[PDB]
Amino acid sequence: IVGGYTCGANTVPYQVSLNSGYHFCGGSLINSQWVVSAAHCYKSGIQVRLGEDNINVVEGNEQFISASKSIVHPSYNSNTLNNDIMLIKLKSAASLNSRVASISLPTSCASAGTQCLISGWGNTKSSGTSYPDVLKCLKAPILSDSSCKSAYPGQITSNMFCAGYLEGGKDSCQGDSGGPVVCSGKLQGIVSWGSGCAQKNKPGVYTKVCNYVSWIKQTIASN
Ligand SMILES: N=C(N)c1ccc2[nH]c(Cc3nc4ccccc4[nH]3)nc2c1
Ligand SMILES: [Ca+2]
Ligand SMILES: [Mg+2]
Ligand SMILES: [Zn+2]
Repeated sequence: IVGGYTCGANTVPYQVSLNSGYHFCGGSLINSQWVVSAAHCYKSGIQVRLGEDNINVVEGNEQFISASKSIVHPSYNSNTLNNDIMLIKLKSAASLNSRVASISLPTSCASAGTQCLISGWGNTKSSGTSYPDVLKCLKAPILSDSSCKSAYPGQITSNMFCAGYLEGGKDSCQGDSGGPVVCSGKLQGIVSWGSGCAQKNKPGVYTKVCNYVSWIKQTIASN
C-alpha cells in the first residue's frame, strides 16, 4: 500500500495473509471455513494466517491454518486478469473473536464516489521496494468507469472497477494482491492489478465482487 497508514493491530479483523514460507498475498475471511482471494495469487501449499498485525512476530492473536482446497474461478483469464477471484477452504474452522471476524458479502454493487478501505502488507514505495511488517491501510473512493476505461483502453471488463486517486500517490501494490476493498461494511473488491503503483492517471483495478456472490455462495455450499 503506498501513501497509506498503519491500520493498528487487528483493526481489520477479516484480513488474512497467505503464506507459502513467506507472505505473498492477502485475502478476506468470509465465514469460519472460507477465504476469498485473487486467482493470480494461486499457488499449491498455502497456509492461511489470521489475526495478524506484524507478520514477522508471533504477537499472540494469530491462527495459522492450512488450506484443504483452492478453487480458481472457472473463467479466470491469466492474460487479462478477467474473473480474478479464488476461494480457499481451511482445513479446520477458524475461531472467530474480536481479532478474527468474517466480512459480509454485498447485496448490491457500490456506486462510484463511495469511499472504501483497502489493506495489506504489500510494497509501500511507487519507485522502490520497501515491504512493511505491520498492516497498512488506505481509504480510497471508487472512480467512475469512464476514468477507469480511459486509463486502461480495451482492458477493463464489467468484472472490474477502479479505485484510487488519478493524481497518483496513493494505491494498493504487489503484495496487497488478493486483499479486501471494503465499502459500507461489505467486501466490494479484491486487489487485482494496476500499472506500477501510485502512478498518475493509473488507478488500481479491483475484481468487482458483487458480480460473483451467487458463484461464491453456490461453491462454498457444495464444497
Ligand atoms: N498498482 C496496483 N494497484 C497493483 C495491485 C496489485 C498488483 N499486483 C501486481 C503484480 C504482482 N502480484 C504479485 C503477487 C505475488 C507475487 C508477485 C506479484 N506480482 N501489480 C499490482 C499493482
Ligand atoms: Ca504476527
Ligand atoms: Mg491485502
Ligand atoms: Zn498482485
